[PDB]
Amino acid sequence: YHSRTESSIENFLCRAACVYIATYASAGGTPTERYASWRINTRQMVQLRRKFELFTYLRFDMEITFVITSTQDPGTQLAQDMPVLTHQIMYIPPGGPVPNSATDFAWQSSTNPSIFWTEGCAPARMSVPFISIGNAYSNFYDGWSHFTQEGVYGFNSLNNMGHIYVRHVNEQSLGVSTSTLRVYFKPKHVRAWVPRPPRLSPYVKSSNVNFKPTAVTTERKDINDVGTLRPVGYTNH
Amino acid sequence: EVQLQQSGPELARPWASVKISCQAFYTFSNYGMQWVKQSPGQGLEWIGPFYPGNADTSYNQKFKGKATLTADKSSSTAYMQFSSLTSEDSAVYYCARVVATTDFDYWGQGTTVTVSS
Amino acid sequence: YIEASQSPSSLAVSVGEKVTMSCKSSQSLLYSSNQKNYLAWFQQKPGQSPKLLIYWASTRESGVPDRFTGSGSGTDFTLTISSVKAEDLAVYYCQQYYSYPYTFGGGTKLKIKR
Amino acid sequence: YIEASQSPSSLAVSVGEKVTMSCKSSQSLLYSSNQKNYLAWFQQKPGQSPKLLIYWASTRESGVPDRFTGSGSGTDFTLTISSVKAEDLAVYYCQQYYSYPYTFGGGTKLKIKR
Repeated sequence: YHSRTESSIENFLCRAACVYIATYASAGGTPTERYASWRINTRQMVQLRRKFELFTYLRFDMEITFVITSTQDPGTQLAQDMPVLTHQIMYIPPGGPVPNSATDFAWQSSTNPSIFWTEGCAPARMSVPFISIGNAYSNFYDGWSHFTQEGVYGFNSLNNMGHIYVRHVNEQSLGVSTSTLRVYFKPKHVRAWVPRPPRLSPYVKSSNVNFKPTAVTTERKDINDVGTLRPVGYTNH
Repeated sequence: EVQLQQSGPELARPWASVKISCQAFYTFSNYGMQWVKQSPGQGLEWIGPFYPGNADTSYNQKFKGKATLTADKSSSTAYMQFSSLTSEDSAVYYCARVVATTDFDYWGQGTTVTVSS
Repeated sequence: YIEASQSPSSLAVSVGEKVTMSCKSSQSLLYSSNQKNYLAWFQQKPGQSPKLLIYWASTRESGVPDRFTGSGSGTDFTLTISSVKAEDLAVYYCQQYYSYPYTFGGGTKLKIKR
Repeated sequence: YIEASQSPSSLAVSVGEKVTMSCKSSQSLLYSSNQKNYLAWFQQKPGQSPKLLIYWASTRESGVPDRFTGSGSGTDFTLTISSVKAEDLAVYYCQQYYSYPYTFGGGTKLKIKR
């Protein structure tokens, strides 16, 4: 008759997990290499996916922490003394403008909350509430997008969470300054409904529930084959 | 290199009790005494172990309900009784002793139990 | 420990002469409740496995020729062969299976006299 | 019942040639808690009492010449002799003392090739 407090939904699902690692440069190059983008979802990290897909419906708040580490870049014309690096982190709600390049107008939109962060301080954090039209997120959706019974199968538009975009505020004239971003994601005030059997087959697609047939368990020698045995000894005489 | 002896080979008759004794030169604590069957036709087959210091006696299923075992630790003599004796059971019975839980170190001398009906 | 003493020497007689031997036990070998004598006369061919002749001192083992007859009640135990053979060379023990331990006899070589 | 199979035939080789043999066991003979292999390679001089060569498959018995080396882990068990001799004629078994019953091997005669 010992405690069960560690098996509750809160203590089971509120563990921070690293869900994205990206890199971006601070100088000339291909524009797509000068910013980092991520669409918020729980279907790309298999370890977190297996935990969220024990329940059919979920309702939680998001807490996102960004760890940013920058270093100098080898080449010619190295910077002898740089003041400090500042980074801009922008959260785009569902339906907001999304940048197609760095130094775009969407970076200065008043509907997108942004964080300006200087090197040396504590990691930046933000919290997003339960932002959806429906009354819950749904891990499994059996249905179509249009009512013609045709379209994308298994896609629901009621569980969009937005995007995260990170770039360098500074304009650098001497040298390049590569930076690396890590995203830590955590649910809070979690509520879950309608439990489901955990998955057996390995994941094959982030968008689908497709699978390969897998054996229901691990093989055994015989039906009456108990595990191994013990040799004769002082107790067994 | 300790020697080992037994009761000895005697010419018996069918359905006549033959007790094959075995001498000892050790103690009687958590050790073991047993035998085999030395017949070229039947190869080597154990008959039953006896465990001084453990009070355990077992027989093979091939002779279960036919043979019995007894011993006297103080007297240093171990019996291996047999019933419903046949004529093809003749073998050079070897007395095996183990001073360990799991080993076979010292072997016997040799005794014959051949009969004529 | 309970042991038994065989004859001081071997048979050392001619071939074809009946031989009588005795086994002197150091303690009683009769269980009065069952009237059973727990001792047997053994025989070991040199190089092979041993094999007894008669068990319980009154029941000859099946397959044993009629030449061997074991007797003796109480502490004493004897045996008789009405026809000794030159192909029966072995070591004769008188082993007891009464109580722990199962001690053997003393040994008896079938030597050469011819 | 747990048994083990020796090589299909005897050594059948010349005198003075190193011989390698194996013993195929029908089940695992390693106790993972103690990492001990419960099997030994035996040797019986024809007419006398048997006697093994190496026990635990890694500890050669005291008094055994350095020619015999036993190996083999898990179900398999092997042995090697760097100098076979004509006076070592016997029957080679690979007996296991892991659990009831203590079953013997299959037999291996040292035949004549000269």
